[PDB]
Parts: sequence; C-alpha cells; structure tokens
Amino acid sequence: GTILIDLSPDDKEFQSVEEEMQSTVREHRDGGHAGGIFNRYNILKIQKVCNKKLWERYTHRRKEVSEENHNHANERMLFHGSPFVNAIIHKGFDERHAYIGGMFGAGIYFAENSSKSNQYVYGIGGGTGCPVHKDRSCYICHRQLLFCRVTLGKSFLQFSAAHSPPGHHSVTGRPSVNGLALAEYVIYRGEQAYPEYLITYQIMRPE
Ligand SMILES: O=C(Nc1cccc2cccnc12)c1ccc(N2C(=O)[C@@H]3[C@H](C2=O)[C@@H]2C=C[C@H]3C2)cc1
Ligand SMILES: [Zn+2]
Repeated sequence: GTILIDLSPDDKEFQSVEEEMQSTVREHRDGGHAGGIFNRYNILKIQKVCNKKLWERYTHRRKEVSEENHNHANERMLFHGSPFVNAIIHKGFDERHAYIGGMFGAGIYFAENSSKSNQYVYGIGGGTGCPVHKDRSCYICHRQLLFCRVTLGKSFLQFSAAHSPPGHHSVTGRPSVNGLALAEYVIYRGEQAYPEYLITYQIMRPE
C-alpha cells in the first residue's frame, strides 16, 4: 500500500523538514562513537510516505487518545532512527518488534534531536556501523531517518540521566543532566505514530 512521493528541494515542505533535521543536531556525550562526528548533514532526498491504511489506523487511535485527554492528542513531529525503517514505511510501526532493554524498556523511541535518532540507524550504540565500511562515522554511505507524526496524549514524565504507565499514553524522557539535550519519547503502541517523511542523508565531516 505504500507510495513514496519525492519532494523537490524548492518545495516549502522539503525546506521545513530539512531545517528541522539540521537545526536539531547536537554534540553527544560519546564524542561521536555511536553516530559519527558531525555538525550538519548532506540531505539527499526527502520523500513523503503515503499509505491509506496506516494513516487511517493512526487517526483512529489519535481520536481515541484525544477523547481520553480533554480533546488533546498532544501530537508532535519527531525523528525515529532504527535499522528497520524500510519495514516500517510499508507495514507501520510495531511494538511487537520492540527491543527489550534501553532507557525506557521495550518501546518505540522517538527523539527531538535528529542527531540522537542518528545514533540508532545501524542499531543500538551504532551497531557495527555502515554495512559497507563498518564505520559508525562513515561519511560516504547513505543513511535514512523518519520524521514522524506521533500522538503522545497524557505523557508520563521521566527525569532522566511493555505498556505506558497506567493512565498515560506515552513516556517523555526528560534530560536532567545534559543542558543541551532535548527530550526523547516512547510509545508502546505502533498505531500512535505515522512515519510521514523518509529522509535520506549523509553526515558531513567537519572542516
Ligand atoms: O516498529 C519497529 N519495527 C518494525 C515494524 C514493522 C515491521 C518490522 C519488521 C521487522 C523488524 N522491525 C519491524 C520498531 C520498533 C522499535 C524499535 N526500536 C526503538 O525505537 C528503540 C529500540 C528499537 O528496537 C532500539 C533501536 C532503536 C531504539 C533503540 C525499532 C523498530
Ligand atoms: Zn560506509
């Protein structure tokens, strides 16, 4: 059911999406170990993901959440990185494929910092890096992230160094030590996120 619509670099949508990618890069405490050393990306392609069934299941869940939260879905646009992006855009997010550990357990993770989601493209801690060079800082190989519409509803606040807690619809991971880090978010039900944009990019070696 999925079609991918290529956006042109002068489309206003391409530009606002690229600006959110670029402007949310930060430095990471691993000094670039997991995601590579970079201050900006080379954006190669932004595609709009169109799937009617996945959209209808997103908006249906969104209305349920909203009606339980004084008419407030608390919808955000957030990045998601994982090795399974190409499965996700065809079949939707699935909590059954969620990995057992991590800071917030077996959920589907999103991030406000595109650089945080970039650390997961090749797996946890960056896995072995790119398939071709095994370089977690590869400046050559094309990477992909999703920029996703996510329904958070009443989110449980976790001050920070499976299912949502009872009475909540997601978890907000709130950075409590690092001054520059933005929030991460976790949902436990695949239907509460729609992957709107597939972004293809390279990290760039700083001059
Ligand atoms: O929906 C996901 N994957 C998939 C959806 C639909 C079909 C799939 C088929 C095969 C594999 N994954 C699929 C998915 C769920 C959770 C994660 N996920 C996270 O969000 C966190 C963890 C994870 O597995 C660790 C990797 C990224 C962070 C850290 C990744 C992908
Ligand atoms: Zn490579």
